[PDB]
This record gives sequence, structure tokens and C-alpha cells, in this order.
Amino acid sequence: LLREQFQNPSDEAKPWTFWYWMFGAVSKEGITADLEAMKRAGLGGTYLMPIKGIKEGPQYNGKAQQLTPEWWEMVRFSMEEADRLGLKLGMHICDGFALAGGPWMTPKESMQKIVWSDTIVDGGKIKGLHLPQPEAYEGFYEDISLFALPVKEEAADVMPAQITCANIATGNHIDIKKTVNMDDAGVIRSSYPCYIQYEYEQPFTCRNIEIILSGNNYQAHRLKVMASDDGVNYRLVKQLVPARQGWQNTDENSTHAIPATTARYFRFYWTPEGSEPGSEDMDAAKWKPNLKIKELRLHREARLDQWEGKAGLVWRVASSTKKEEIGEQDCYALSQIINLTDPFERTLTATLPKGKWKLLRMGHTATGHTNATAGGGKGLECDKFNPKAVRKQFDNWFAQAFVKTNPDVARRVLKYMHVDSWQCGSQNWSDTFAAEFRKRRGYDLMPYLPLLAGIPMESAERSEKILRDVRTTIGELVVDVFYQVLADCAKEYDCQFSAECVAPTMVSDGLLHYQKVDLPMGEFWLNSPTHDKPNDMLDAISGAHIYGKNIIQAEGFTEVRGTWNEHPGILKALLDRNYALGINRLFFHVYVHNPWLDRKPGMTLDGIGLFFQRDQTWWNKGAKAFCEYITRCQSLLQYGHPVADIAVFTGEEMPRRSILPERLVPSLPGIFGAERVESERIRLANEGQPLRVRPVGVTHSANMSDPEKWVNPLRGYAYDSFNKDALLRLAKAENGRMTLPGGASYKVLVLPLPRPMNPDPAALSPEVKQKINELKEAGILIPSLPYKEDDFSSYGLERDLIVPENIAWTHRQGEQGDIYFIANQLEETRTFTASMRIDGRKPECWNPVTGEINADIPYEQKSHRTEITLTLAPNESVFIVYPATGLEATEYTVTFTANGKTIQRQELFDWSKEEDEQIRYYSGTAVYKTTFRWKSKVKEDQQVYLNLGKVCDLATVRVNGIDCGTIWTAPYRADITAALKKGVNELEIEVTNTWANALKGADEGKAPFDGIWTNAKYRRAENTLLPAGLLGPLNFDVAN
Ligand SMILES: [Br-]
Ligand SMILES: [Br-]
Ligand SMILES: [Ca+2]
Repeated sequence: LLREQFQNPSDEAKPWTFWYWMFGAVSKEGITADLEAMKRAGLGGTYLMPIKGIKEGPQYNGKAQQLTPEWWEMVRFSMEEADRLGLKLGMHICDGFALAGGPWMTPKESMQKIVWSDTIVDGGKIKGLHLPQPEAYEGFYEDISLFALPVKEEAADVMPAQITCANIATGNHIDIKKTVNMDDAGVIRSSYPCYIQYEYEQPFTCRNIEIILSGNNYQAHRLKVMASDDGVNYRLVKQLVPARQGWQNTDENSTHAIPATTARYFRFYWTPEGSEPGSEDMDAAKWKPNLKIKELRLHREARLDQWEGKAGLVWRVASSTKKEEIGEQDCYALSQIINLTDPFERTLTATLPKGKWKLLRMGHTATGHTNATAGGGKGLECDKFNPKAVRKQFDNWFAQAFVKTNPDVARRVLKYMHVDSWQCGSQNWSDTFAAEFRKRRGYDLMPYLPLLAGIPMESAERSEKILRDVRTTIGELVVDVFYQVLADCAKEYDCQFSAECVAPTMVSDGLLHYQKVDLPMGEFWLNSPTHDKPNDMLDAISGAHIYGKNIIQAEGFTEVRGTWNEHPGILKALLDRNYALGINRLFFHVYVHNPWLDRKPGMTLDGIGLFFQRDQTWWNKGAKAFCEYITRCQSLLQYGHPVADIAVFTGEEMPRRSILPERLVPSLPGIFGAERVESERIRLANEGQPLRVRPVGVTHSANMSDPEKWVNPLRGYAYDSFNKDALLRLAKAENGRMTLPGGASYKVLVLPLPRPMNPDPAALSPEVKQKINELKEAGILIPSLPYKEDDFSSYGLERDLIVPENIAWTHRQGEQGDIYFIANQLEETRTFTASMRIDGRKPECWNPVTGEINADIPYEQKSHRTEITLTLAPNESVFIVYPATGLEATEYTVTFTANGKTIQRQELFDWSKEEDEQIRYYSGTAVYKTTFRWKSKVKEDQQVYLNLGKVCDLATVRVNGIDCGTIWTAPYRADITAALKKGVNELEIEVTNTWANALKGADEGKAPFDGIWTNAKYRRAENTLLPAGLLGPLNFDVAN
């Protein structure tokens, strides 16, 4: 029954934590203390993951380097203690937090890429010729083919150039030293509009520019190319366009094609005007809009536009190459190419026709990626397309946890196998790739292998059709090999399989892998706009919904710079909007193991939060009460199936992933509303490229999308993104709706306009065209775009929930009835109407903070909907469920637990404004004791609240020794009804703040007690003491 799930939730409803072991510094005494704290807070389990080793942190004197006998003894003891306490465990598939590496992997067994070497020679008879050796990682390299291409032009690929620059920006304060300049090594820097000029001795013909960088630089890809024969009259060649790109973009340079241009002078003009704001698919646009280029390489030999990404070496999306850029005469036919593979530190002997020929020697080598955050378990990443390599990774780490510990205990407690978010670049080859390509795509890749160096063949269109097939195959192999093999291994060891995202680092369909896993998992960050991953969150939730996975996990509260002012009151709105998106099992990031019992707050992940661990000031009472709210919420939010009326198709480009709401605004302007259309015009215009600092010390693009401003963006409908695999393999028409196994059922199917991640757009395959037609004939609404009405009520599809803005919500339904989660996102008390798409059933209001149920709230039935009036306090949330006078106190005694000080006061006070330093700089818990008089006996159906006024930051209330609650969020009041008596009552309130004030104290030689230490170095920029204590005033509230 719903009422007993809410009141006595199951173990599946409890949140979990990540548990990080730092630098091999681990102790048994800390393990016991940590696991007991976790059990007392009400967590269900933890994922044990060690991060770095003694080399990275020698000062900590760690005795538990990964994979040593001493380390395995800590893992065994942890398992033993988890069993005693009734907690469960998981571990990741490698040391560190990403991804699938270890010291047992050789270069041959690691991720592979196609590499090559060039040389030009005269034809006729060739004899014992040595060829240049391609890139070989640690000396590993293997030949595949050797091609001979008849040169298109005899002139050289590059020529010498005199390089100069010129500032063109005028007026006002222009820091003259930040105008364009070139250093000793040729590196070009600028913060103001400028040109860079290349002068050739004789006219040069340029077909593309290879842009080479030091790190990332969005602005480098926005140059405007101009050319001149006479040194004064210049003509426009091309405005360059940045390719879509993710945070791991540095493994390859970028080639921008132009129309073939013969000139003595090339000018590259730059301005920051017209820049796009940062996002997950233009990651470098997050950073300051300054220009920085290591080298521009102007090439003569023809190449496809942005080929590095199109060959799958790196995660990128760009437009197909225009005919103006690569025409018939720029491509090679198959009959022109002479394959010299058969003719054998090797040499070549054979004979060519007369003329000059390019000797293109192709092969493969390792990409060079490692599980970089590992300690003892660090080495090369496994080949993701090789099933024996993938199995080997499993056997050498995760499988060993059932052998090198106690095997019977391991089998009871270690029930979860995790793979985290991908951080190992991309790969475009393996020994099996040709054959896999052959079965799946229906033709041979091998004669076309020079496409993977960007050398065009037959036509531009034909070259790019095949390169898309290479990319498609890459993504298919991530799922059918790496995930498939790991899923077999997990089932063999009786483990559940959780996984986070593959996008935006590895070429993939970002949703596709979620079919092979039990527990899709997303990520959401606290106070970290440059590192948040809302598109990851939508990949995991969309994947779960379309592939029928009921439990959706999330790595929550990850904080790029923690500053020790975080407590549960300021985490609630963040959590609730991610519940509205559709997660239902939270994993806290992060609980770090503190091996010392006399250092507080102790060891952290170099100051990366959330600092969620036993030595937090608010752990004992605050972590517990938060986790109780979380468990009540998650009991209802795992019930039944989620409701979503709209499916949005993710297309046929590669790579691909779920679609962010902002990118749908041009398709559905009516649904989003005019105010959203207008605010988006202004944001994307991005006038002045404004900067924001958040957190302390992280300067970034101010107009980047903020997920807090995208609550209920379709104004009462919900959507999932939806891929070709689900369309072709799972979708079925039933009663005018598109259904999928596991409970998804959509009335609308959107085929969005061309968009930044699908700009061509990629043509729909005949099979996709066929299924869409079928679904349309069966009653599924395929709207005509742009869709301009406010909603879909014209077609019989009303909004699910009608509420005002800044109200986050979700809807679940099953045999026992319907549930709406409704949450206030503002720091304001608000009263509003909520209108739900439910006809003639009685609603109830269930309160997740307190566990109270009000089964008889007022409501009105109107036009076959149900309306209620809700009052929500700041950040307050509620579930709507449908079945099928001043205090007058004596002298306060206030006792500061951590340092034993006690004082006597008549009036309440802010700790941070006291003259005594041991109070002024205090962080921790203080116990207030007083008495008050109650006039009359408590009547029947009379309810009394003690209102606490302003609490900094949480308070537990006790009346005549009876616990009346831990108060951590609005409204700040406790129900004292049952504890009251006539006469004098005893009043005790325990109040706890955050660590900020004590750390500022300790930093300045004014620590308020002994034993303060942390490796977390970041602090609030403001340099102020925060408000602290029970500020009041205290008041009674009597009602019925
Ligand atoms: Br870049
Ligand atoms: Br897009
Ligand atoms: Ca992650």
C-alpha cells in the first residue's frame, strides 16, 4: 500500500554515497567510524573507490597503496564491517574514477587508432626503399595497407611565409599590452580585434587551414579568411565555423576547408563579436573570449572539412563538406590508386607508371590513454572493441575482490558493479573492426581506408556517407562489445550493473548503452556551472524511460570548489528539480575517508565537494533528517511508471545524444511561450560576451544556460529523447499512442528542425521513414514545425499540470493510483492554484519532511480537471496523491559542545558578533536550555507549534525531554502539542552551523578549539564571518 511505503519505506528507497579513499591513506579505525556514521544517517550502501596513491600524496604517509596485501586487508575489513551493519557495497571496474584501465594492459591490448606516413617519389622502378615510420606509442605499431596515389599537383603541400599582425580595435581603455602579439615561439595571443597576415614569395594555392592549439581555444575556430594578389585589395574566402565539441578535445588538431584560393597574401581577421555562450557541446566557449593559436598550417592538398572528427578520432559534429570546397577534381577514384600492400624496419620494391606518386603507409597504434586518477592500479585503458581485453579488465580488478578478501562475505555484500562517466577519448580501430564493419554495414571498408586521413574519394557526398558508417559502427561496438561483455560478467557474479554517460568524449549514440545495464545513472553539480552536465542527466533519464529501467540513479552535489558554508537547507531546491527531471535514487558526491580521528574536518578530494562525511558539523542530526526526507520522496518516486506525453527523435547523425530543452525552442516556440523565445534571442545574441565568477576563482561565460532557469520549460508537458534503436526495435502503436516495454506511452512524436548537433540534417533512412508513417496512420501526432500554438489541446491533449513558473514537478501512475510531486524553487512563501489532468478523484497532500498525511484537503472539479490551492514555504515540496504570541523565557544557559564554554544570557544572539573569540569563530553545536510557562491545558484538536524564527543553520527541539524534531528547512517550526503541560515546561534546543567560521579563525591563528585541519584549500572570497546560532525570535502558533 502507498501509505505504508511512505511511512515504512523499503531498503531500495534509501539514498547511497560514493566513498573515496585518498592517496592510500586508510585506517581501520576510520573505516569503522565511517560505516557506522553511514548506517546511523540511514544510507543503504556505498560505492568504494580509491583515488590516487602515495606518489601523488607522500605527505599523508599512506599504508594502503592499491593492490598491495595491506590494501586488500582494508577492503576485507570494510566488507566485514558492512556485513555486520547491514550495508551493501559496490566497486568500480578500475582504480580511480575512470574508466577501464590497469597495469596488466599492453599497447596492443589498449584503445587503437588509424595512423599514417607520407612521402612523394618519382615513378618507374623502385628498389629497396625505406619508408618513414608512423606514430608508434611506446614502440608499438602494425602495418595494415600501403597505397600509391598519383599526385594532383606537383607543387609542395606547404610553403615558407612571413607572418605579421595588426591590432584594429579603437577607443577608450585598451590595455595596449593585450593587443595582438607573437612571442618567441610563434604563439599568437590577443584580447582585441586584429588580423594575422601570411605573405608568400610566389602565389600559393591553399585548400585548408590546420589550426594547432596549446590546450583549448574556441576563438581560434572563428577567424575570417581573406586573400589578396596585390597586397591591398582583399577578397572574402570564408568565415570559419567552430565544430561542436566536448571537454576532452585536445587529442587532434582541426582542419577547416576553404574554396581553393591562389594568392600571395592571406589575412586571418578575428573579433569576439558573435560568440556563442558555453555549453556541453561547445565546451571551450565557456572560457574567457581571448584568442590563442600555437600554429596555423596552410595546406595545398585537398582534405574533407573537419575530417579529424568525421573519422572518429575525437567527439565532434560539423556540417558536410560543400561542393565549392571539394569537387570532382579534388577526389580520387578507386581505379587511380595502386595498392602496394603485398610487396613486403622493412623496405619497398616494385614498379609504378611514370609520374610522381604519394606513398601513403597506413597502420594502427595505441591512443595513449590511462586511468589517470588511479594509484597502484594505474595503466593503459582497454581496447573497447576487443571482447578478450574487456574480459581481462574485469578479471584483474572487480573479480579479484571475491578472491583476495573473504569469498563468502564478498558474495553477501558486494552486489553492485559500477562504470562511471567516460574520460578516455575516442578510438576508431581494432583487429576486428574491418569484419564488424562488413557484417553490420554491408560493404568493405578496406579500399576506402584513406578516408580516415581525410583524403576524399569519388565525391564529397560519397566520402562522408562512408565516414558516417565508420562512426555508426564505432558506437555500435561500444554497446555490443564493452557493455555486453560487462553485462555478462555482472550477471555471472550476481551483481547489478550501474553506468553513467559515454557522451561527450567517446563517439557514440549517447542513449544506446543504457539498454545493457540495470541502473542508468546521471550527474548533477552544486554551484559549478562550468562542470555541470545537464545533457548527461537527460541521457540517463531518457535511456531509462525508453529501455524500461525503473530505478534511475544520480551522482549529486558534485562541487568543483567547496567553501564550507554548505548545509542541507541550501541543497533541497537543487535536489528537487532533479527529482522533477525524473531521477529516483540519489548517490551523494562525496563521502571521503578521513583516516585520522583527531583532525577535523579532515581528508577531502582536494577541496572538491560536497563535503558529506562524519566530521561535518551537521552530520549527526542534519545528514540523518535530510536522508529521511530523501527516503520518503524516493518511495513514491520509484512507484509505478513515469508519465511523459512527448517523444523527441534524436536523428541519424553521429555522434548523437539526448536533446537539451533550449535546442527545441525553434521547433516548438508556441509550447515554450513568447517570453522564453525572447529571453533566448537575448542570451544567444550574447552582447559584450559578459563574464561571471562562480565559484570563487572560476571565470566563465555569463550567458551559458543555467539549469535552475529551465524548470517546467514546456509549461505542463514532459518529454523524453528517443533514438532510432527504440523506434525500429521496440515501438508499437496502441490506442493512438506510441508504447515501449516497461511503461512509456507518448501521444506526440517530434522530428526536430536541423540543429547544432544535426545541422545537415542527416537524411532519414527508408526504415525510419516507414515506421513514422505507420505510427502516423495509427493516430500518433507528428506536429508540423515550427509549432506555434500554446499547447496541444486542439488535438485532444491537455497539459498534465498547470502551475506558475519556478515550480518543478513530475507525475507517476500505477494500479494504486496517481502521484504528482510539486516543489517551490523560490526562497519565498507562495500561494497558487495547481490544476491536474485527473477527473473525479479525491486528492490528498503528503508532506515528505514530516511524514504527515492530510487526506481531506479542499478541492474543486472544473472542466473535467481537479484544482487545489497550495501554500508552499521557501523551497518546500509536497506530494498530491489520488487513490484508484511571544515566548517568554527565563535565563538561557548556552553550552558550546566542542570547547566546553558556557554562558548566561537573557536575549538570543549571533555567535559571530561576540567579543570572545572562542564563540565568534565557533563552528559546531551549541545547546540552549531555558523554561517557559504554558497557561492552559491543551484542548482536543488543538495543535501547537514553536516557531523558531531565523535558525543558522539547523535546530533540534526537546520539550520536557521529548524530541519534537530536527528542523532543517522552511517552515522553521516544531510540533510540540504532545509534549506540552500546564505550568513550567523545560525547553532544550541543539543548534549547529557550518565549518566556515572556524576555518577562517584557524587560518588567522584564532582557532576556537584544537584539532582543526583539512587539505581543502578553497575559501569564500568575501572574508566575512557568517551568521550563526538561534537568532529567533521564538513564538507560539496555536490552530486546530
Ligand atoms: Br578547442
Ligand atoms: Br542540438
Ligand atoms: Ca562522473
